Amino acid sequence: MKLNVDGLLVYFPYDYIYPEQFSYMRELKRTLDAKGHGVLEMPSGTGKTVSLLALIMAYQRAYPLEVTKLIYCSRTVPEIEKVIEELRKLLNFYEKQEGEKLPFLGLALSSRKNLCIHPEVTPLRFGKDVDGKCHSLTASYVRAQYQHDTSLPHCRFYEEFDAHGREVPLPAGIYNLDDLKALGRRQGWCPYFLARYSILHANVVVYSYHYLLDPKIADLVSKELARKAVVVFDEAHNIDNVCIDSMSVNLTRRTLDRCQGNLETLQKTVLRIKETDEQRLRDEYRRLVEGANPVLPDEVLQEAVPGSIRTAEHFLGFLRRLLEYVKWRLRVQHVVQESPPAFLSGLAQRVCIQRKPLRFCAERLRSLLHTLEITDLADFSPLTLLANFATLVSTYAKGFTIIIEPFDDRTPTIANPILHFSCMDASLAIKPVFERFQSVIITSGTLSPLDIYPKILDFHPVTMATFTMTLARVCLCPMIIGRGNDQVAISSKFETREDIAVIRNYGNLLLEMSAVVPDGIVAFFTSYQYMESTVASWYEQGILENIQRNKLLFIETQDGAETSVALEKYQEACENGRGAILLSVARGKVSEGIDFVHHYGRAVIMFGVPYVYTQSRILKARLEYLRDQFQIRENDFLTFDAMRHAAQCVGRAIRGKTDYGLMVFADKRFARGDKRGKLPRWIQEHLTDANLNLTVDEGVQVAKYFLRQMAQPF
Amino acid sequence: MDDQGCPRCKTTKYRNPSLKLMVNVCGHTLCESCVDLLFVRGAGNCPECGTPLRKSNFRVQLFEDPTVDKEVEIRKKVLKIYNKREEDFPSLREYNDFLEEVEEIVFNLTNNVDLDNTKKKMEIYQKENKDVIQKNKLKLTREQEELEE
Amino acid sequence: SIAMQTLKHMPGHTSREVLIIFSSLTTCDPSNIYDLIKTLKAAKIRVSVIGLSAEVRVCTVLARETGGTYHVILDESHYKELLTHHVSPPPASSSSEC
Ligand code: SF4
Ligand SMILES: [Zn+2]
Ligand SMILES: [Zn+2]
Repeated sequence: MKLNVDGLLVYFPYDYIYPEQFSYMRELKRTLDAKGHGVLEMPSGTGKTVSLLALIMAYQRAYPLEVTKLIYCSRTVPEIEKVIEELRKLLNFYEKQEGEKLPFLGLALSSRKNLCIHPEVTPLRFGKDVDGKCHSLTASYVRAQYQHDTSLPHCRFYEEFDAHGREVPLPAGIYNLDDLKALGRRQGWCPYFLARYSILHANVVVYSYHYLLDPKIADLVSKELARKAVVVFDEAHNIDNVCIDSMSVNLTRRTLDRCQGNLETLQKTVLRIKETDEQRLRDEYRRLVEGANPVLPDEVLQEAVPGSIRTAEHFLGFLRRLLEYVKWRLRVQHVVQESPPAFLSGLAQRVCIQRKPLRFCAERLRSLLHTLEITDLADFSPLTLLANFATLVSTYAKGFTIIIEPFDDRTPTIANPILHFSCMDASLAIKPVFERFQSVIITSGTLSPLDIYPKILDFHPVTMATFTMTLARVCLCPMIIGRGNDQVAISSKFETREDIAVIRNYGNLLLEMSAVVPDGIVAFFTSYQYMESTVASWYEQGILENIQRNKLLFIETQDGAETSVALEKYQEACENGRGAILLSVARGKVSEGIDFVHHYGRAVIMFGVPYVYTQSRILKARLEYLRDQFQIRENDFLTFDAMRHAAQCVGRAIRGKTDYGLMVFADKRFARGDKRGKLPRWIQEHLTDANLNLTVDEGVQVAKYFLRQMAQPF
Repeated sequence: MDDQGCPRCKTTKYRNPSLKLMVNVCGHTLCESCVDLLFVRGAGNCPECGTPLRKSNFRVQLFEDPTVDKEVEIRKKVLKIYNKREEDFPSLREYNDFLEEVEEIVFNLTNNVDLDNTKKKMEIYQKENKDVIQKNKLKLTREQEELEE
Repeated sequence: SIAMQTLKHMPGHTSREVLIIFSSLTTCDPSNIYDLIKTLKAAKIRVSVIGLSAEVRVCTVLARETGGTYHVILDESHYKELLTHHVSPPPASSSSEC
């Protein structure tokens, strides 16, 4: 299937493409031709990936100099595996068409924890542990000692890679993570480091955001080599939250105590080092005078001189001083306090800690800790976190804020206070991506309206188009139910949350919808506490028992183990005729991680508009700062945060292969024009005024009829 | 306030955290109910150590670490010296070399004999007090006032 | 299982067929039905479900794997058509033997 695109001719593996695919390809080619960053939305979970990859490959063939390589990022490794599968299929199709191999390379990066071949680190699954063990095995000290070949466990894979892969790079091919593990085992090399080196000469590289956003690890692999590369973020509508998380650092009392203990161990190790080997490790002082990774981005990062902290004892005392200041500032009992610049000024005044020497604290920590030949960085990781916070605060506070919480939420009195350093704007941390890369395409599904995104992230988009899925059959038939059998408002307002009548309306709607809907249904609440309250009310009444009789019921919990077990049983229930009703939370990690396909989550129920609690002070900074700068109304951003989240958690049923399914929102708020307008275009256009505010019974009847229509073949 | 208590009357913490540590030349934890002790007999002598104090050597502090108390006080005194701004020296190394010597002086004063430090500080006094100490001391108020607003 | 017990001893030449008029989408069974699907395929018993007001996934896989056809009632008139269509003998496939 060769498509004569306006720009050029583009190959395509599958037989047919919908008109939305034509529109997507033409808009994407327009953006690439303009060589300017832009954002676009595509409904389908799958199909957009193949269209995007094919268009990028064809554009690379036409103008190889224009684009050096493609950097395609996905939320999670399980998801990016499907992307690499799609890319492998596309490459096989293109190779068959051409008749021969071409110099094209495509690979996926992942954590050493996820992929590695060392038996010692295999049993351990904790990422910091894998990082520390690998650092110990690959340490420059361990490498030098391996040169001596003394009796000591040395990781042969990295040494063999240094010997061989450095000389010879991999010719070409596509390697999934699992297949790359096998390749590393066969060749006695690192599946991780081999891909890391191939990044220098790779046409396509795929990895999650935290491999491309956080300055600590993103920069090293996203160096200026890709000066003009097509960087693409997929389903990255929750990009602001992850970009903020890449900067926010949380300091707790327990973490601070662990830091103090680690610092004591550091002092003891320094004394032992002084008595054992002093001159050779002192040479570090000379190289320092000449002049865990830094959190400072490219331009913000500075390397002039370490500062007044030039020796191990001096640096240790500096950390003692700063840790004492943080300890006391956290121990203070008072209302939540915000102080971005005032915190730095007060630190400098109270404990005599100048911001410039504080700036290089984390970098000097890395160097000095390397000198100590520690067993691993896992033990001292809390200290490195505190050092990263210490350097960040002295680095900048223009678009940041230090929040102190002596008392935690959900606890009238708790002896574990927490100090947050949550960011307020993601533009600060995502600026390097936009500036360095010629064009970035934020391709997303279920995207709340694009107009806000340029305001939140400071960039000038080239194209702003919303693509609506078009099929010969109406795959999706969304509806909103606001009126119950009692013709009573069913809005899940904070003041209306306690309403037993509203809870009863929700329960009855779920009962009837489970009675009619086939096997497999997922209901998303607004919070764990609200979900528990509704479940308890239904349990006190007989509605819950009737729902249990009609279909099996499963519930989500904060604990990941129970969540995984419940979802595993839910899948088997969906396969069998019992069916299942999975209650979950919109913010739950399960909602974002899981993907619902044919005969999975057939009818997506949304109980109440997803709104975060109006007491969490972090969101207060994040929100009022957006009001002050970029001029976004607080209500506007709040409703946007609700609609984007709801679209994320309701857009799964249309994953791909044209699998029918209905999305019912049991809240009259969605019927409001603003919510509908902010809803994604593809869902909204299907939505109509006739079914906009169906009663519970009317919605049930129309759902039954729509399921009848979708049951029959094409 | 998280400390279990004063080494002798460690009662006074599980009493309540209103009281604050009292810094002394001994760098030595104390509480006000114990400051009444130290006044009432001895009048400026550490209970265990017996370190003499001129007038009670008492000032309010809220840092549980006695080493941090001594280090912070010594740094407060030292900052009065070597307060010249960085831009006064065009040399790249000299920006932080003098700060290195300053912190070395602080660590020296914390534990080792301060006689050499005092003699050196007299040497630096005779030169700095003329211009640099006065100028930076006067400019401190100006810069602090501008920074506060 | 009842149908399989009765049809197991039936002659090989005749075509064993089952038409499940499924009404309630739920299926509470003592044992997993996917295992029974294997025995049904081994016994070459055609099973063609006719669902009512539901596109049941387990019955979809049952029909397509066992060789039968799956349908859902659009209305009473279409129900008449479905059953009248099922009246006629089904074509013999490769697994079928005469
Ligand atoms: S050096 Fe390679 S093989 Fe050894 S632990 Fe690290 S990633 Fe695994
Ligand atoms: Zn006392
Ligand atoms: Zn004492």
